[PDB]
Amino acid sequence: LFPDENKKHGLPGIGLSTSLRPRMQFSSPSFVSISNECYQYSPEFPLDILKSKTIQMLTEAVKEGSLHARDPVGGTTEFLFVPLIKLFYTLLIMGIFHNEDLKHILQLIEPSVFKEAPKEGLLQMKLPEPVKLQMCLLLQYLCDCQVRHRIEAIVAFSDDFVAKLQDNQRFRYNEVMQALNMSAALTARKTKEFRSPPQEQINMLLNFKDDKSECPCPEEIRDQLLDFHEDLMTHCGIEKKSSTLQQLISETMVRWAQESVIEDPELVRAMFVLLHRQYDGIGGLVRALPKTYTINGVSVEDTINLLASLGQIRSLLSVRMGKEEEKLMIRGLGDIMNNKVFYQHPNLMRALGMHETVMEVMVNVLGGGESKEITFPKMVANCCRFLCYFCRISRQNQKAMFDHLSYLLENSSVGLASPAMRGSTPLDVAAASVMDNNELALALREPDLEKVVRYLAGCGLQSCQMLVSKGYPDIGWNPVEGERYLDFLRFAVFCNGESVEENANVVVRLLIRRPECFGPALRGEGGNGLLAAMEEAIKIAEDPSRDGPSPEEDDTIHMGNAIMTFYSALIDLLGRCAPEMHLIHAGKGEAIRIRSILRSLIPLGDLVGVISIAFQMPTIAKDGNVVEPDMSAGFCPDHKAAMVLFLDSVYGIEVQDFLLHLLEVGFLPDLRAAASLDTAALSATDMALALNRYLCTAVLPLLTRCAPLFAGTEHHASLIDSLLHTVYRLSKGCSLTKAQRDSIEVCLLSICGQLRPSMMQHLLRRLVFDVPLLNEHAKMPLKLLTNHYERCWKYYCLPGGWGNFGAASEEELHLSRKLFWGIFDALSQKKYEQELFKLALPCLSAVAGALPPDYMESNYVSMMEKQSSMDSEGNF
Amino acid sequence: EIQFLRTDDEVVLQCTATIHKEQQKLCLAAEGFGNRLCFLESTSNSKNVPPDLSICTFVLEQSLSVRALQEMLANHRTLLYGHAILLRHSYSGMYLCCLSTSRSSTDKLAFDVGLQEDTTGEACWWTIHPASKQRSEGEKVRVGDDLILVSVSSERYLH
Amino acid sequence: QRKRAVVACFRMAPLYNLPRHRAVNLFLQGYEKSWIETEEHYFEDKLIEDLAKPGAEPPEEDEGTKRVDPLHQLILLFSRTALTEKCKLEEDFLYMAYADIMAKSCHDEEVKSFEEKEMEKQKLLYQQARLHDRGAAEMVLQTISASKGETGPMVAATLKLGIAILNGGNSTVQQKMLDYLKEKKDVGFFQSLAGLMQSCSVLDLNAFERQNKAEGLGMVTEEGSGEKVLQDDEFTCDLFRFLQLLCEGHNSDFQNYLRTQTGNNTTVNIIISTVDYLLRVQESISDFYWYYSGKDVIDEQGQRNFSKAIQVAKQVFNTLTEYIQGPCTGNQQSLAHSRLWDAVVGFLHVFAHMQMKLSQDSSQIELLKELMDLQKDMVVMLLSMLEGNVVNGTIGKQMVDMLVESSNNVEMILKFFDMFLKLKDLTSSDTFKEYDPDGKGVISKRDFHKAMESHKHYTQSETEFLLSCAETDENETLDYEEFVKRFHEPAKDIGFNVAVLLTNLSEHMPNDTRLQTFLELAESVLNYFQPFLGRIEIMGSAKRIERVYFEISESSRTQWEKPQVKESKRQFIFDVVNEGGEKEKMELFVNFCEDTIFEMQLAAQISES
Amino acid sequence: MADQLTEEQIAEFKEAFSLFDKDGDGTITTKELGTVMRSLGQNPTEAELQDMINEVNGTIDFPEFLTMMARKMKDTDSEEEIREAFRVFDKDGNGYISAAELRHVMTNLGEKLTDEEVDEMIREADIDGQVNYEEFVQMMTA
Amino acid sequence: VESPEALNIIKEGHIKSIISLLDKHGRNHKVLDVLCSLCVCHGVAVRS
Ligand SMILES: O=c1[nH]c(=O)c2nc[nH]c2[nH]1
Repeated sequence: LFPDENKKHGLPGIGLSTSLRPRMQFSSPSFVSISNECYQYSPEFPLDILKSKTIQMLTEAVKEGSLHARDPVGGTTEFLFVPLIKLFYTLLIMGIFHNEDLKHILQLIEPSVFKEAPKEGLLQMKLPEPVKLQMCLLLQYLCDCQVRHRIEAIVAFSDDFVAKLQDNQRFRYNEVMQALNMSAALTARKTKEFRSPPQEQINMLLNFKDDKSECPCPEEIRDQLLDFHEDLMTHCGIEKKSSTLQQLISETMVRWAQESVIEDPELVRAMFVLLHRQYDGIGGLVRALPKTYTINGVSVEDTINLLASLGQIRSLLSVRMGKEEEKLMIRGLGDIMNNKVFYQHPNLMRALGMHETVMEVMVNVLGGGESKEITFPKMVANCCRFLCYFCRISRQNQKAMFDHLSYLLENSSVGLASPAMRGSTPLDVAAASVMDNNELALALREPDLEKVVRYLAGCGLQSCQMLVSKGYPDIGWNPVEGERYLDFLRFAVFCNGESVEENANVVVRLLIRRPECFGPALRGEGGNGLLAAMEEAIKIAEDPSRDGPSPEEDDTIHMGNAIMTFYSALIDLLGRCAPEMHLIHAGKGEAIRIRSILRSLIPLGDLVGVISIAFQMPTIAKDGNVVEPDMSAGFCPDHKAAMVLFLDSVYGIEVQDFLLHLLEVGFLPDLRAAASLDTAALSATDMALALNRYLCTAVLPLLTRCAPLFAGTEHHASLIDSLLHTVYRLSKGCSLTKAQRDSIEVCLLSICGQLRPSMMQHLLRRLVFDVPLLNEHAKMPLKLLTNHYERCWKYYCLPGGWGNFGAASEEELHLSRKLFWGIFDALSQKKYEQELFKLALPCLSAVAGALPPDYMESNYVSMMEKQSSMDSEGNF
Repeated sequence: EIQFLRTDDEVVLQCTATIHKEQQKLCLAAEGFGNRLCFLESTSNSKNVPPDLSICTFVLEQSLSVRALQEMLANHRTLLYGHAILLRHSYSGMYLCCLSTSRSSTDKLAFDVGLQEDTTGEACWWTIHPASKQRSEGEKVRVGDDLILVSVSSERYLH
Repeated sequence: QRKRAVVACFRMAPLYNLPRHRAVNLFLQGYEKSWIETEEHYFEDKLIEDLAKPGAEPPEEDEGTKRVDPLHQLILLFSRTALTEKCKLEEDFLYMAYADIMAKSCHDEEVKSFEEKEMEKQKLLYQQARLHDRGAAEMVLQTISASKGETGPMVAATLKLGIAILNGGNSTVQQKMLDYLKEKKDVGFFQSLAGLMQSCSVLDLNAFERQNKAEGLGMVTEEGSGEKVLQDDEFTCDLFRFLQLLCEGHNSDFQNYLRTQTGNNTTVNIIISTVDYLLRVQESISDFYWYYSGKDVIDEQGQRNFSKAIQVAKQVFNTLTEYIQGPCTGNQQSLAHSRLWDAVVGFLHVFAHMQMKLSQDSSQIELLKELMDLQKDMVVMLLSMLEGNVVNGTIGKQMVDMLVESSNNVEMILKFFDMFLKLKDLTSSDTFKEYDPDGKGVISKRDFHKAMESHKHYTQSETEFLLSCAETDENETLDYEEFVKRFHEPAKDIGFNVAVLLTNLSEHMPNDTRLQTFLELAESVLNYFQPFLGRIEIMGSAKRIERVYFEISESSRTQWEKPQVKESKRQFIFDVVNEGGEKEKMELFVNFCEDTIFEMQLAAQISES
Repeated sequence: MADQLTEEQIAEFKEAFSLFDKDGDGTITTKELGTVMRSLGQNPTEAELQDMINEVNGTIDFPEFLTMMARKMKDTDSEEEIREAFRVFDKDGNGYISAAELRHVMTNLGEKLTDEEVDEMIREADIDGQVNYEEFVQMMTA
Repeated sequence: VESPEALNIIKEGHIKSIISLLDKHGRNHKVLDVLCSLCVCHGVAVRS
């Protein structure tokens, strides 16, 4: 803070400054070269010569004006001083002056105050008003230099202080760990510091300014901080000639104001701003510290490059947007993307406030021709993508971006109808501003959702002008934009895997106030229904003419798929808006009302039919290649995922008849198709992966949750044995992720556990062939057999049987004995594996316990056993 | 002095219909005896056909706030915009309510308005809301002012 | 998700694990929040004095005219900026800084005597003159008008400056503001006032519930306290304080101008807008109370929300009281025909229920004190409504109708005050003092219940309610000294205004059985307040005899009863009746009053007990 | 997910992306992603290529690359957490927390509200005390 | 000077017409002032 022990302020600007500053680069102006790269940077100029001439001219002008001669350079004192002082101030801003030059110019400004440690300076020479304004600018720069020096000194002290504080905190942590056993009770209160966010830790560690003995900071560290704070206060002047820049400036401004009635409002404002700055030295630090960031040495070059890109982007705000400037700022945005400091220091990014700069750019681009089609849609998309990534970087960035929600929602209809521009719209920016943030989702207001609902209603009432201009059939609504508005509402109502009750209720109420947001169907007064609408979409997809414009997807929209996606998004939004089971059980009137509304809106039969709608399987053809239906131009399992979600959330499955009916209409065909798609060629197709994802995400977890409904199910044995066979075959099928395999395991285990023992005979027959291989896939069958035999040991061992279930048919006993002997032989002849043996041993023990000890080895084999269907690999 | 609606007062619920480009005044009416459903009785042709106001006259038995209604459901008022009222048929003695069943004439998401004996539940209660911007929530109900009634149970308007 | 926050708390990595630069940045932010911001120094008065001092006003060597001082130039610059026509009032950092400086310079801030009281009054007047002698009032009005009804830091700073220059009811500042407004016919000023008062916010129960959900789901508010509820309580209080200071001192010119602007093309009724905002804030308070009614205890966030709402309502009530004091008959009629009665009914219900609720709990003493201070302010406003009333007056009839509408709540309040006023003669009774032979002051719950049963003035319901309100102890003994100091002391202080209101209504409506019922309900409260309810008759400004009610101190009664004062009174009576002329009998009586006022003070000094 | 990546591994991701450099978008194609994955050390499958590739042309910019990398890798970051969790207290090696220490760690460090510890052990009487750090945390969360 | 919207209407033909006015009518500083207004308007430069 101070050059020596004598706490006297040094000359401003003189000293060691380490803060990052823009690089100074110039290009040689030559008209014989043809490089064309010299058009970056300003042309060169002799800076040393300019500095020396400026100093000499300023000295001469000061000495001449001290005589008050009637021959000023240029004819007037203004003409003599204003240009020269302007050039001098520009050079000082550039930082060309160094050491001796700064001393000389400071002595010229005021010889008495700026002594190094009959002559009058500029400040006391009866200057005109423009000269006074320029001197005010100069003194403002000097104050800025003082503030920057204070910031640098604060950081310099802050390092050693933080290092000592961290060392002492580690020492206290170690002593707490050592005294844990004796102290017991107070260990929690001592570790509360070690279990609070680092901001809170530092807040309490610094919470010792006045009394507040509740501070673990030791006396030496407290004394160091207090001494530095006192020194900083002394430097700021909080606590004989002027001897100080602050006193000199205050006296000069007061003297000017009380000597002349200033006719320049700009001069008055500058003078009083300078006076307030002198009297509010603490306020300078209050403004500067939030915009102060520190980095390590390794990040210096990357930070400099990022600052250069940000400076170019900021400078482009002062030029009218055109093709070249749009290209430049797109390149700068990409450079800021590529710079790794943008991801490492989101706090630095926010302090620089480049989100606000890009926001102003987007505002300018939209406002230019807001009435007509927006110019520079590429620039709008780039700005929106930058804001989305900035939101994704950090939660604090998301909160900062949340403040501009109103403008983004107002301009949410920028590029919704244009494909390939997803994630590059103001609606996408708003969705990122609220996505997966419970604070911001709860902070969402009702007018914002009302605006979104109004936009959705407009989309559902009126067609798309751009689409009908390109040539798409003129239906009476806008599914493409409606789907995006529904997606934003989904993000508003669903957060972190949980439904926001307030937002869900508000959205449902607005949707039922404006029924046109549900599309042409579900409006009533002639609406067909969900199932009829989706069948119509299937027909539209099948018929090319109503699908494309009919004058790489590129400009194609696939209007049938657009309608399907809109209805699926609406169904998913309503399902996520549905109330929860615990609230329904508690009996909340609002929850019951919302559930009744949704049940009346969407009939259960429509959901059942839409789920029962079949897909288009990929087909192998001649030349040994597969033809694959297009994902984007047809029905997709993502559509039925929304139906499953809504059916589970609103109607729910709580009765065996409905469970089994739904299984036999909608789920079993899909499981069978996915199992049939398990061959090597078809397994990598889009249909297969999408169907596997849909199954293991929606259908199998639902069956796992509703497994206990399989308790008394004797008559539908064929159905729920076909289910088991399809599940096992699909599990044996390859190209499945670990999560999908685990979901299959859990579903099959739960269903088999809740099933009756006497009716899993066919699954046992399938498993007795595959288990003895003891390959990687065998772990799930071993667990299944272990659990089954442990639960149903009485079904075999006791001659009477478990009860009304009965006893074995003696071919179940033959199969069990074959399974036991096969597993035993395989484990005997198999090389040791830890987990495989740890899973195989309980299975063998369970089968041995289940088998009656006096069971007769059937020399008379089962009744002309039918293994003709059974095969190697093919199995059928 | 414009009079204010006070609980023990008999009222008729009129509405305007511009059928075939001609204004008609229809009073909400109900029979109660053998016909729970409600209908509309024309009053614009009073000079040629006498209206039957005996089945149109309603009485405001109670006027309680939303919170008071919720408390009462859990376990001489003057009408204020925001209260929940109990409209009792003067002739039948039964109360206006939104019936659970609907005529199902493509309304789908709508119910029917009729009469029922029991005051239990929130079906019989209706909340008053102002018509235009001049009237606000929480001020007194005037005789000449228009209003919109919202069913408490079905959150639906008389339509 | 609270569980998610808990596991993140366990997974957190400490400072010594954190890298050096991250911890340095965090320490910089914490240091700025904790030390630099909290650092405070006082320079505003000295800076304003230096700016106001002219420099070399003899040596200028001009003699053409008196140059305007730097403070005058700054105020002129701000005034010209405000007067420059614009679509929106742009935010000006210089304006916030210097408005704050001048506002802090015009205040210069146990028991204080008369000499230093007028020392402070003279100093405040001089400091306010330093500003309003240079156009500060006109500049404040210009900034408020240019705001055009948009709330913001400009309007906040302008209102603070106006309050600073109007503190104490500055007659000169008021006259200057009125003269400027009448000369300019500024309808924009009143339109901006109406817009700001409409934009003022109230308690937001939905925002409170959302904040509670966020807190309960484990995520901690990294920023300060949730201000989404009662967005700008300080701004609302400052605005209504400025409005009150406009009419402070019964300044009838403003009292009428705020109601109606005679010389302007358009007129805005500030009185009606104020009562509308009072109705809004009362509704918010009632809804928030209904939210907390079911719960047995009120959390700290809820309690501080009650406190802020109570402060806002108290400021609005004080503003209305300043509007109607006078009397200002036009404002009185306007509020009589306004919706003030509904807000008063709601406040009465809230008071009647919240008193019973908060009396039982021992952690809501401050909230109870704030609430009953608000009740006292409301009763003061009602008395100011009754100012200037005649026998069988329309305002009296309306207020009796309001009491009839709030009959249940009024009866509960009266029972509350009777119940906590009988505590003195419960405790001081010898049947109670015998339970505590020593002066320690602790009494058992069983003993205190038995004494309350034996007193025969407390019914069983009152007895059990005071037992519930009694502070529990580990030894099951309560200090009745602290009990009475906590409960009876708010009585005899807030109940006095209720007693005065009831007496005024009874004497001005002699033929109202509806009010007679309340009189029998409040018989005991009036009996307690009889020794302290001073009642005189004066010759009113409306050329009618007006009865005046005020408070007499028991200390004043004792000093009046002291023998020396009695001897002085006897001598004075003989002097005036025998030889004292009837021409200056009132002059002699006032002189005797002043001498006795000094004699009673001297008697209080010399007496010791 | 409040900056779950640290400067170190984001920097190593930085050389991994810049090994092909070439203005960022250039030479960062579908084939390069597997090469950089198995230069870092993890082995994703061909499907584990195609899923990300068609979720995102074929040229991958650094923001999208780092976003997908962070999203996938924001897992298995509780190892050091549980290590420190059992190393802090209960050093007897039984791995079970006493009722007193359970109450002491529930004493909310940021909310400061009490007796909810006793409520949780009342609602989890069977778990009790004999409660282990890991299975406790996945029982206690969802 | 006033309308930035009207400044976008000015094109190469208009600028060359103004320069031809300079060429044909002689040296007029108001033409240079108009050119300065075309170059810079309200602190925003027009590169074209
Ligand atoms: O005007 C006043 N008259 C008095 O009698 C008095 N006593 C104290 N202060 C007083 N002021």
